[PDB]
Formats: sequence, structure tokens, C-alpha cells
Amino acid sequence: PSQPLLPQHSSLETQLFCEQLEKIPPDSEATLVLVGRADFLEQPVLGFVRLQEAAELEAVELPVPIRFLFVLLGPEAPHIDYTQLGRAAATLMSERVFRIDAYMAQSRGELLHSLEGFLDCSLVLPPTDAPSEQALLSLVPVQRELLRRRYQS
Amino acid sequence: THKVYVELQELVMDEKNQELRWMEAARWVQLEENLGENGAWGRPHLSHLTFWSLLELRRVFTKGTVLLDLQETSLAGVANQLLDRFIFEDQIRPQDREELLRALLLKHSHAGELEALGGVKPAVLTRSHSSLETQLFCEQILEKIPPDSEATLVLVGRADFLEQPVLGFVRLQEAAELEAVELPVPIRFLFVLLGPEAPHIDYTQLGRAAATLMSERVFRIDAYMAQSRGELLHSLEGFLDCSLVLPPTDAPSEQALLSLVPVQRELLRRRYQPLQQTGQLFGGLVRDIRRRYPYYLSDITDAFSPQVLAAVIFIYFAALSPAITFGGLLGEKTRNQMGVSELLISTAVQGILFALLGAQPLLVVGFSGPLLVFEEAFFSFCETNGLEYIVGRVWIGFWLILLVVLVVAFEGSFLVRFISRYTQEIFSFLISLIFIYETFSKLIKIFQDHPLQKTYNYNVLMVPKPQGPLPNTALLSLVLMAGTFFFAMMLRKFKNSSYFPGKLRRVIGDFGVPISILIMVLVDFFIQDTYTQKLSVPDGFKVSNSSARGWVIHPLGLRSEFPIWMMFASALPALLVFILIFLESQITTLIVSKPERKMVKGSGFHLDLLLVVGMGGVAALFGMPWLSATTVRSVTHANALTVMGKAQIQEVKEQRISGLLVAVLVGLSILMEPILSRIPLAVLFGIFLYMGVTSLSGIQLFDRILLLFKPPKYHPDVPYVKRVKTWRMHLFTGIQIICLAVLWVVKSTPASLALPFVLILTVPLRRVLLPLIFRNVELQCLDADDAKAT
Amino acid sequence: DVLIKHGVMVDATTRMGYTPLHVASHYGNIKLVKFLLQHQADVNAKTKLGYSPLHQAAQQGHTDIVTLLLKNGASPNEVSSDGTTPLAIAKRLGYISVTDVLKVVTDETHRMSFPETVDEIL
Repeated sequence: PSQPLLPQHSSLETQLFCEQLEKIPPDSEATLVLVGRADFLEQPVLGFVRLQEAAELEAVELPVPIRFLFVLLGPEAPHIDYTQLGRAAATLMSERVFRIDAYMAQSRGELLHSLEGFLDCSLVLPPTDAPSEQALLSLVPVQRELLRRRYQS
Repeated sequence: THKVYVELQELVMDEKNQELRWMEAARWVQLEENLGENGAWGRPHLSHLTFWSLLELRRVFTKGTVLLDLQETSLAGVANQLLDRFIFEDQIRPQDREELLRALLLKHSHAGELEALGGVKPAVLTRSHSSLETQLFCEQILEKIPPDSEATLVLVGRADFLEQPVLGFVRLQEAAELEAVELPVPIRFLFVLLGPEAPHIDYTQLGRAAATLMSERVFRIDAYMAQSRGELLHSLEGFLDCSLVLPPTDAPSEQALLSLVPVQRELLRRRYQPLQQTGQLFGGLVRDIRRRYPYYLSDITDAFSPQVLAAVIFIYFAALSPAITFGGLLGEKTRNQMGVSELLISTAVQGILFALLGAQPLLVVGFSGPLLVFEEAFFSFCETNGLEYIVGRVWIGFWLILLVVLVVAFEGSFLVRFISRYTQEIFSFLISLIFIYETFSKLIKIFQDHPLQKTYNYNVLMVPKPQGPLPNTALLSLVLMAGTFFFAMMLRKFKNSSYFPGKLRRVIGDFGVPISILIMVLVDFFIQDTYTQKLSVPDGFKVSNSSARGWVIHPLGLRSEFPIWMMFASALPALLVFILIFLESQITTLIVSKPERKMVKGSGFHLDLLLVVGMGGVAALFGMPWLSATTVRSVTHANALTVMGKAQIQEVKEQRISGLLVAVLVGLSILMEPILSRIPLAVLFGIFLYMGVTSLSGIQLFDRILLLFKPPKYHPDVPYVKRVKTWRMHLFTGIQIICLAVLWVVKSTPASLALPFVLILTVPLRRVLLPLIFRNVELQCLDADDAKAT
Repeated sequence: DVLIKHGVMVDATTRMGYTPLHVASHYGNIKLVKFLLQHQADVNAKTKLGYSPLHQAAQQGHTDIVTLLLKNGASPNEVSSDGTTPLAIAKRLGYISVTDVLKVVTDETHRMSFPETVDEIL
């Protein structure tokens, strides 16, 4: 082990939602996303694995078979938060058009094409000095057409 | 601190007049307002951004062109300084400067004038779907702007002639109300985003991202107090750190957006706190003339640089010293029928004519070792048979002109295409090795003449040369040779170094050999007592033996009537001389004109051979030596004119002036005896060692010989290493070393004139026997005409 | 794969106009839907009653075939001869997920289509 050299920033979701299994469908399959830091590795690496048959692994305690494996390992680099990288990978896996595309992918190019439309239909909200909560509602049409653009070709 | 009003303008066309102009597209006061078709401003809305917009904004801001506190009050100046700082930072080419400032100085239209134009359509600059915001907010100012407000103008355009997208960020020293672009508040910041059509670059989205960045208070303050591009970049990284991305989700839109409120409130908490055969007679000769003579004006103007002058000073000694040495030996071996003066005059005249007329002016023409051996043998042949040596040569030269005219007429120089990198590199490596060996053997001879003894006879006669050993002579000669080599190599290193201003450093590196020669000649000059051998030129422009022959040799005989049978029998020596000169000159032309040496002016194999052999035949009539395009001298001449990039050969100073001046100085070497008589040969020995070691740079055979002593994990990333097994490459290299050893053995035998034929035998070895033990891919990677990956 | 390599027509139609893409969308076989769409099946093919391969997937509740069909060019708002668009067949049998996805792509505005089957058995 070791203590990370780069400064530690507390998880935003932990500071927001944490501080205070029957919903799983019966035929659902599990996806495991593993993020780790390794000073010895030259560059961050991505490992995506789809199993031929869904298998129960000791990694997941739930009785949900594992189909997909996400492995994101790398050294400490600026603008790289591996918790946030794993969150992004898990959110991408949770997306509908991406899942169905990961299930049907026969090459890395299909997965890359699917992640491009996720980014094309993603709404980036820049910092503003006055959060009004009403100018936010003005972007409802924007959200609806970026979804019509992901659900459509 | 000032409040902002951001204005985004785009390059468009009007339907009525088809005139390019900058059209209003969006404005920022407190929220984004977009201008749609029919000229009605849309609903104010939060400035949402796309992922690619901010992506490419960061990308072009990293290489951004940033002008701060620019002291201009008009758009035309802002536009001229920016387009200049663009050229200075190499963002755009100087040719596309004009067109871009013609674009930046078009009329800037606004919302009111849109209706009078009869419509506006998007346009792309030439060198000579509707927007999401319009679709979602536009289908259906002065009061809001604060009094102490300053405006930002974002100029967005598409220009296909640009190679890359270009960002220009300009901040004015004082807020200016530009006359070209009318705004309610004066312009302070000016964003210029231009570039071609590229994937993921929507320039409207790039301008929207830039305008949203400028509307942000923290980035606005940072850009207000920014002093370099790095501070702006850091503020942009903070902006992206606080940027929040909402992925495409199926949740209800109102709740989905309202969930982002606490995330935003937390996220912003601390933020605000040549060789082809034509088939026509003389076809290659004519094509060589047409290829090179158009460059004749450039062949004179390209020499206006100090590098050419340094090359002249280098190659002058590099050509004069072999001339003097070979002329002295030639006279010793022929009883001065030919000698130093004849060789100097022949070298000068042929060099002048070749530099003025040849299609490869970078070749240096002079007498070589093989050519000396050929003479010495003919002389003895003539001595044995009672024949006049000079008259035989006049007949050999007569037959030389016949052979070259027939070869040039039938394009016989197209056979040089079968000489691959294999034979070229074997020949070049062998000639460099012989050069270095002879340079060291001269120093060994100096030590043998003046050995280190305990006692010397202090009374030793010095004229013409010392008749006994002298103290301090051989050791000082070694010191001078080593010092010249040391200073030359150190100045060559200093040329590529990071010391001194770059222009001065490159000038000093160019003159490295002349500076080393000057330093060591001064060192020898300030040592009066010790003797060192100096350069010796004849007293005047006269024949070496005035009792043997004059300037013109009668073909029918000087003292005895020249036999008719030897007039016809001179063809065989003429064939031998033609083969020697042809192989030397053509392989030299191949080596100096490699595609990897960046010679973009062309070389003529048929013209240069014609000039060299014909001039040799004519010089035979005057009792003067026939010459050849020497390898080390010409390679040194090419390397002295080679300009390096920022490691990589950038260009070559291809011109005719350097060789012409070298030949002129060789001709004038007799008149400048007071200068040459104070130059020791040892300094020239060090220069020769420098030439020999620097002549090995471009030879892949020498590179692979060094890989015989390196671990394979250190081998370079080249096609013949990454595509061939290491032991296979070593077998290929060792086969060439066998050829080098066989060629060296032939040189050290009386049959050294058979060396061209043994060298030619490498061509069957490459084209026949090598495919028996190597595959096609291995041979392509190893023996490649242009060093390409098969 | 073997049938397509032999030269079998991808868009062969039955008596009532059903294509293999129609049957694959009806029975929820997405890997074969992907295969047929890779081999140039008509995503907007219509039967004699005007039913698309997207009306079958929505009448049978296959939300992932609805997705993969929409992403491969399936055209919503197309109306069958019965007068039903894929989003109403959805709402009519109350498939919340198929309706939830077809609701985003469908603009503002009692017969079930069944492919022919083989009952042979020995």
C-alpha cells in the first residue's frame, strides 16, 4: 500500500447524499467496475470484458450473475479522479443505448461509437454566479432533445 | 472589476448581395439570448454547453495566442497585431495573413439590419442545420447593461485554407468604442476563433463556450488580472473543474434538472469565496540539362550566407592538401613529367568548369589514390618499352573522350541504378577507412623520420627537407593534429549546443573548421624554435620539369616518334581509367544525392560524367592529370552546406559558388605562398581526421557495425531492426564486413587496380546470393533505396 | 449466418407481408435483429396491414428491440391500416418501459398483429 501523493478531495456525493435490493429485476445481470491506483504503471489503462456466459463471481456478494467487467487502473495524474472515472464508467454502463450496444458489440469500435453519442447527448452545465433554480428549468427542452437524439439515430 | 456584455458574431453571407460579413448570433448580459431567423431575439436562457465545445475550447486555448494590454483603440490594429502574433507563434502561414485581415475587416452587421438584407445564411471562407439554441428558444439591453460595464466580442469563422483551428485572445489596455463594430459599451476583450472544417468542431458551439467562459465572474476577474497565457489556462481548468455534466437520462426533466441544484451549490462554494533510360540518343544528357539549369539563378543567389564561406574555407584546404601531396608523389614516381603545378592547374580549371556547368555542383573534382597508382603503372610500362609517358597519356585521353561520348549517347549512366545502398555503403565505408588509415600513417611517418632519441645532432641541414632527426618535431606534430581535431569536434558540438544566442552560435559552429585551423596555426606560429613540416607550393605557374616537356604535348612524339601501335593499344588503359573514374564519380553522386540528405534540386549523372571524363581527356593533351569526383571531399562539401533542423537534415545550401571559389583558390594557391608556408601539415592531419570521422554519419553499414557491440534492447526504432531478427541483421552486417576485408586485401596488393571489379562483384552478391539466405522483406528493410519500412 | 451466406433473401415476405425482421422483433430475438440490420434488412418495412417491425416490438413489450430499431432508423409516427402508431399499441397494452422510450421520440398527435406460424408436429 501507500498514502496517495496527490491531494485528497472528499467525494462530492458522499458529502451530499451519504451524510445524514428488491428493486433489482430477476433476469438482470451484474457489472463490476474496479478502479485502482498504481504508482508503478506508466499510463492509465481501461479493461472492458464481456463474458460469454454470465457467471457468479465472489467479487459481488449479490446473487446477480456478472456479465461485464470494467477495470480502470493507473498512476496519479492531474485531472484524474479514479472514483469519478469509475462513476463515469458505471453511469455509461447504466445508460440504455450504451448497455444494449455493449451487449451487441462485436468490436471496440462499436463501444467507442456508443460513447461518442453519450457525449453528444450529454448536457454540460457551466458554473454561474447566481443559481436561480428557474433558469435551470429553461433547459428542460434541451434535456428532452438530447434524449430524443440518443434514443434516435 | 467590471460587469460584462458578451457579443458573439459569425461569418456569414447575405442573399441579396452575396457579400461576406460578420453577423450577430448571440449576446450575454445576464443569460444567453440567441438571434434566430426573421431577426427576433429568443428567450433568455442559461448558457448550456456541449462536451465537444468545451473540449476544443480547452484544446485551442492551450495553444492560444494571447495579447494582453494591447494599446489599440481600433479593430484594424487589434486585427493587425493579432494576425502578426499569429505568424510569430506559427499558428497561421504568412500567406493566409492577408485574406484573414480582409475577413476581420468586413462590415459587422447587427439585428436591425438583418431584415433589410433579405436573409442571412452561414458561410465558409475561401482563399481567393439550424442551431440547437435557435431550434429550442427562437422558433416562437442598454437598460439591463450596468453603467460601468465593458464588452467582450467573440468572432467565430470558418476558413478552409487554415490548417488547424486557431484561437486568439486579445485584451485591450483601455476600453475602446470601436467604429467598425458598434456596441452599447466599449470593447475590452476580443475572442477570435478561426479554422477549417474538422470533426467535433462546431464553431457556433466554440463561440458559445468562449462567451459563457467570459460571462463567468471568476474567469472574468482572472482574465482582467491575467499577465500570461498560463493564468488564463489555470482559470479555464478551474472553470472546467466546476463544470457539471448531465448524461442522457430517462428521468423527468424538471426533477432531473432540480436535482442539480445542491450539486451546483456545493461545486461553486469555494469558487466564489534521373536513372531512367529514355531510349533517345543523348537523352540522359539532355534531361540533366533541363532538370538543373532552370535553377541556375538560385545556384548563385543561394550562396549568400556565411555557411557557404565557411564551406569554401574548409574545402579549400581539403582539396589543396591532397593536390600537393599527390603531385609531389606523382613527380617523384614519374621524374616530374607530371607534378604539383600540373595537378594544381588541372584541379583548378576542371573545378571551375565543373562548378559552372555541372548538374551536381556539390561534387569536388580532384586526383585520387587509384588514379596515382594507374599513372605509376603506365609510367613503368612506358619505361620498360621505351615509350614517352606524356604522349601515351595524350593517347589515353584521346580514347577517354571516345568512350564517354558513346556512353553518354547510349545513356550508359543508367546502369548506376543497379548500384544499391549495399555497394554504395561498402564503397563509402572502405574509402573513409582508407582515408583515416592514411592520415594516421602520415603521422607514423613523421615519428619515423624524427624518432624520440636521447641525443640529437644539433647541426642538421634543413634544405630541402631535414636530413636527420630533430627534437620536439614529432611530438609537436601529434599535439597539433590532436588539438585541431579536438577544436573541430568541440565547435561542431557547440553548434548544436544551447549556449550563446542562436544566430551567433550557428555562425561559430559553421566556421568551426576554419577557427580550429586558425587557432592551431597561430599556436605553431608562436613556437619559433621547433620545426614542423609546412605546405609547399611551386614557385610559379611552370612545368615541373622544363627539360622534359612544355605545356602542349605533341601526340606524335616529343623526342622519339610515337609508335602507331600504342596509339590503338591505349584503349585498354583508357577503358581502365574510364571504369575507375566512372565508378568513383557515379557512386559519389549517388552518395551525396540521397533522398534522405534533402537535395531538392536534382543531380545529373550523364552530364557530370561527360564533363569529368571529357575534361580529363582534354587535360591529357596539356600533360595534366585526369580527375574524378572524390568521395570524402564531396561528402565533406555536402555536409558543410547541410543545414540541420530543430538531428534532422532541414535543407542543403545547393549552389555553384562554393566549388567555383574552391577551384579558384586552388588555382591561386601558388600566388599565396606566404600564407600557406606558415600552415603545418599536422593541422591539416587533424582536419583530415575530422573529415574521415564525420564522413561515416550517413552510412547504415557503419550504424549496423555499432549494433554488433550494443545490446538488442538499445537498438534504434528503425525498419531493419524492428522487422528483422537481431542475429539475421548481424549476419547481413558480417557479410558486408567480409566484402570490406576482401576489398582491403586487394588494395594492399599489386593488383589494386582490380578494386573496381571486385566492388562491382558486390552487385551480383546483393542481387543473386543474398536472396538465397534472406527473405524479400528482410532485404527491403536492410537494403532500402530511401530507408522505408518495406 | 449460413442462410445469408448462401444467398437467401433477407427481406422475404409471407402472405401477410411479414419479413424476418418483423418476426425477430415480434419474438424478442435482438441478436438476430442486429444481424438482419447488419445485412440490410428494411427497418421500416410494412406488412399488408401497415405494421412495422417497431409496432411488433412495442405490441410485444421488447424495449431493447424498440431502442435498437429506433437507433437503426425505425421511424415512429408511422400509422398502420388499423390506425395505431407504435406508442399507442404500447399505451394500449400498458407497457410502461416501451411507452417511456417511444414517448421521447414520438411527436404530438383493438387489433393485434401476429406473424404466421407453423403448427406442424409429428
